[PDB]
Amino acid sequence: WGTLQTILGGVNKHSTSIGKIWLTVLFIFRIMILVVAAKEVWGDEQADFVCNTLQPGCKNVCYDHYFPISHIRLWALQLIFVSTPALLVAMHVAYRRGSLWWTYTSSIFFRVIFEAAFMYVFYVMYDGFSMQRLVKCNAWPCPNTVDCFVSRPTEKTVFTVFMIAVSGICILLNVTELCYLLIRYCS
Amino acid sequence: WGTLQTILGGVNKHSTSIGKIWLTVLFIFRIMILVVAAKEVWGDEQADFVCNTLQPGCKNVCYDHYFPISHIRLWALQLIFVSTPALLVAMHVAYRRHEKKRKQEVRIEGSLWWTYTSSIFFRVIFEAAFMYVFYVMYDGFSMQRLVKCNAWPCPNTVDCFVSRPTEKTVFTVFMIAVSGICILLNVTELCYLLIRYCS
Repeated sequence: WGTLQTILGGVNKHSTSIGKIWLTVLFIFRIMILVVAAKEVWGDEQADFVCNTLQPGCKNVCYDHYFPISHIRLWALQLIFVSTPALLVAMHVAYRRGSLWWTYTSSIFFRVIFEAAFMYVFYVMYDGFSMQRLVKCNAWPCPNTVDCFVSRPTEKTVFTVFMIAVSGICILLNVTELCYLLIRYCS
Repeated sequence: WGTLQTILGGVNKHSTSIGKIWLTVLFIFRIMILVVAAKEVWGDEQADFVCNTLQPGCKNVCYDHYFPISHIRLWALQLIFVSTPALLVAMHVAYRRHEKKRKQEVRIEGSLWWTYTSSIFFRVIFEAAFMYVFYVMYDGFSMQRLVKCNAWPCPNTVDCFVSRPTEKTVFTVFMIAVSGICILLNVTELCYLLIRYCS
């Protein structure tokens, strides 16, 4: 998109001190990582999924059972969910240019909730942050238990720790922006 | 076997008028057909059993379901079963003849009645039992080109194709027809004896 400078710049103008630091983390360390490096790592997620079996359809059900949602698809959804509250406030500030307190605090509160929900979903669904080389599968029509092997498990572990750590930082930065605002009014 | 002439000749001597006809039909038109022709018709029965499927093990269980006992193996068992009552009596005839000489048309006089009559009666029952098994197990005497199979692990119903069904049908009809002829010949020998003693 050739208008990225305009929309990012528009958010940049209508932002506080920390809010400008938060924007550089979301765009440079999260959007670019998901676009230039991570999206190609997951290219052959199912094509290079190898199962030690002769059963037709066993590979399809086993990959589906262990990867109900791809990692890169989860991060694409999370990025969009933590992007609407910031832009909606930014558009409202532009329209205003009082009531801004109840929107700016709400957007920060919503972003923290969204970021913690996705991180929780990542942990519970994928039983940790480490991808295993071998998955044992016993769903129909696979006979007994079938051994299957994941494509690039180590590459995916490095990029998932990187994304989780950055999201953890975004939680901390949004907490301080609440602490800065909380002491102004109710303290 | 090199002693076939010996045993066939020995059985031939110790037999009645009709019983010698029964020997030719048994050996020429049942044993020779089974050995010379029939056995190699069934040689590739499972090798070219073809099933339209990708499921491992489906071919194994579908062939087993539809051919629990092979036709030629069924005929081999039947031939052995209907040969012993004839050979045992023929051996007993030699012993009876041995006793008289130690003191060539076979005639039944004394205890030979209850052995010969039983041997004829057993061979009729053995042949009918095998003919009944052939009909019941294979739902008739015609092999089908296509069999539909749904035993585990085959998914839903699988189409499978038999090797040389027409040639197998031709030899099945031939073996059953000859077996029925042997039954008719055996019943006549019962009729010949049944009017001598009890009539």
